[PDB]
This record gives sequence, C-alpha cells and structure tokens, in this order.
Amino acid sequence: MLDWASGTLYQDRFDYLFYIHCREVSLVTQRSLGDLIMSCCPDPNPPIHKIVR
Amino acid sequence: LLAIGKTKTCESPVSPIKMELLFDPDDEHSEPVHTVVFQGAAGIGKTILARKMMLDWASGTLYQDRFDYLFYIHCREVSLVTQRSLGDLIMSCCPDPNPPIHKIVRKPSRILFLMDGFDELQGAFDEHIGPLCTDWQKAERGDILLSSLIRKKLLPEASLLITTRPVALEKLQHLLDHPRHVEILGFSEAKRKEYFFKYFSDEAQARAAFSL
Amino acid sequence: MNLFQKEVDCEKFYSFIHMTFQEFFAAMYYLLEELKLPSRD
Amino acid sequence: KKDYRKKYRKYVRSRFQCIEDRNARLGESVSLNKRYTRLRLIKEHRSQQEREQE
Ligand SMILES: Nc1ncnc2c1ncn2[C@@H]1O[C@H](COP(=O)(O)OP(=O)(O)OP(O)(O)=S)[C@@H](O)[C@H]1O
Ligand SMILES: [Mg+2]
Repeated sequence: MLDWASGTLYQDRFDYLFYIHCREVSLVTQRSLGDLIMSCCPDPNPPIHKIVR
Repeated sequence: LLAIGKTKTCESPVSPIKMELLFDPDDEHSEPVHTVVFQGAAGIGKTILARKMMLDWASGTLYQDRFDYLFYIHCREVSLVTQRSLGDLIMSCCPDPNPPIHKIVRKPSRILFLMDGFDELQGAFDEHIGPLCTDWQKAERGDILLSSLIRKKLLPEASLLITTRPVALEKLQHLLDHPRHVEILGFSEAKRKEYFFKYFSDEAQARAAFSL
Repeated sequence: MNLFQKEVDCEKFYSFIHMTFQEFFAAMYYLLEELKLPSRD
Repeated sequence: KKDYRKKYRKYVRSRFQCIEDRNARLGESVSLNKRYTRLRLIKEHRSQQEREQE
C-alpha cells in the first residue's frame, strides 16, 4: 500500500488499492460496497460512481 | 524521583523540542503527523500551554501556514450525553449567529483541534461505541462524536492535539493514530528564577523573594 | 501511570508525582483519623 | 479538475507509513521503510516428503 501510494509499484494497472482488514469488518449489519470504499477513503463523500466506474 | 527530591541541581542539559514544528514529519520527505499528545503531571502547564499556542496563533507567531482554525475544546465543559454535533462544537468556539461551516470544514487539511483534560473522561471510554459518525451536520450524540473525532472519522485529515494527565495511556492507545506525544516537565532550573522576575514587580522584590 | 515495557508487553507500575509528595501523604495518613497497613503508632 | 487519486494517495501514504510494535508505549512508532526487510515468496510446490524434510 505505502509503495503504491509513493508511486514505486503498480503505477499503471490500478490506482485504488482499498485495504480491507477482515477482523475489523464485522459481518452482521449492512456493509455496502459504498461504505466499504468510504471507510478507506477520507471524505464526506468519495466519488464512487466514478471510482467504481 | 529520588534525585530531584534530593536537589537534582547537577548540570544536566538536554536537547529541547520546539513548538512551531511539532507537527512536521520526523524525517524530511515522510508524512506530517496528524496527532500530538501532551502529557504531564497534574497542574504542570497543559492548559496554559494550550492557551499560549492559541494566543500566539491568533497574533500570528506560529502556524501562520498549515492551519488557521485552532478550535479550542475543553473536555470538562463538554458534557457527553445530549446531542453534541460538530456544527455546534465549531459554533461554540466561533462567535457569530452562524459561522461558515460548509466552508471552514471544507478543508480539514488546515485545522487544529486543541483539546484539554482528557483525564476528565477516562471513565467515559469503556465500551467501544459502535456508531462512529463521519459527518459534521448530524446529531452526533456527544461522547460518540468525541470518540469519532479522536479516531479521526470526522475530518480524518484534520490535525489534532490532546493534552492529558498520565492516567489513561493504555485505554487511550487504542484510539490514537500513531500520535507523536510530548511529555511536559515544568520550569527547569533558571526558568524558575525567571518566573519570579515575572510574578514580582521589581528586582528589590524578586531578589529576596527568590533567595528565600 | 507511567507504564514500562519489558520483553514483549508493558505493565502499569503506578507511581507518585514525587517521593517527597508520597512522604507528605504518609504523614497525612498518620495525622488523619480512621490486609492492614503499618500500625498507626 | 480534482485529482482525487492524488488526494487518496497522499492520505494512504500518510496513514500507512508507521509500524507500531506489540509493546509500543504512546508515540513510539517506527517507519516501515526503516524496519521492513524483504521476505521470501514462492509459488507453492511443497510435497509431503518435502514438507516433512523441511
Ligand atoms: N507557562 C506558564 N508559566 C507560568 N506559570 C504557569 C504556566 N502555565 C501554568 N502556569 C501556572 O500553573 C497554573 C495551572 O497550570 P495548568 O497547566 O493549567 O494546570 P492544569 O494542568 O490545567 O491543571 P489540570 O492538571 O489540567 S486539573 C496556572 O494558574 C499558572 O499560574
Ligand atoms: Mg490541562
């Protein structure tokens, strides 16, 4: 993750390496891919209809 | 403990930390820190140092760049039951019928959230509050809003600063985002004999007062 | 609460702000009026 | 114009640059680029006798 962010690998290919820890993500409630992308994306709203496009 | 009790008067100079670059990255090409934790004994200068930072920033003596909205937030005053929303928490320290929030909080990269007396709420953090709001236009429930701010959900890229007595440490370490903390000591050896010259009027007073 | 890390994990090891302060508190224990701590003689 | 890629890269590079050990008293993080070596990765071809001998 850090190497990609600094631009040391996977410069092309992809640009949205969404780290998702499994322990933290409890699976009962409502987890939606929108929220799972927001959590690792600091903003009131990250552009999803553009990121996931 | 023991030596300072005896006299701790021996020459023991150290390398001091400055205050303007408290948030700068450790190296020179890394990432700037987004949390600092001042910790010291009871009544050693946490609140006075926070006030000094606030007043110096207001006068334009430090952090001219970086951030321009150092929102002092005392912990004791902020009771956590009712509805505390980041909008109200920014209004309280912002004299106006309405301060521009959809504009102030639109650049969390430039903010400071000076706090105080986090020991006032040690008891308050015990069960991990499941709801962790991420918006400043909601009824954030108070203590939950405080926990979210500490964990950097609200304005995740908004810098922080927490002063606290050394009474939590452990429970606090499960909420901090790798914060660079600073321990406070007090006046060292000459700062005292300089404090007397600021408390008392003239040399005639200060000399005898200190000697006593 | 100054916490010291040894080996792999750190422990609490509560401490007083200063030895003279702790001595003053011991004196206050003696003066004030009421496992067993040192006989109040 | 708003290279949200740039902003996300900055945030991730800021949030993923320090590694706190198990016994880390407050504010004792260590930089990954300092305390990160390189492991050994292999496309597994480990047989049963190979595993036991290993
Ligand atoms: N920088 C300073 N220079 C001189 N005197 C100071 C300074 N800071 C604090 N003091 C004195 O110390 C007193 C309290 O200092 P504080 O640090 O505010 O105590 P405090 O830590 O806020 O009390 P706690 O621990 O939060 S309950 C003030 O009334 C001042 O007289
Ligand atoms: Mg204080």
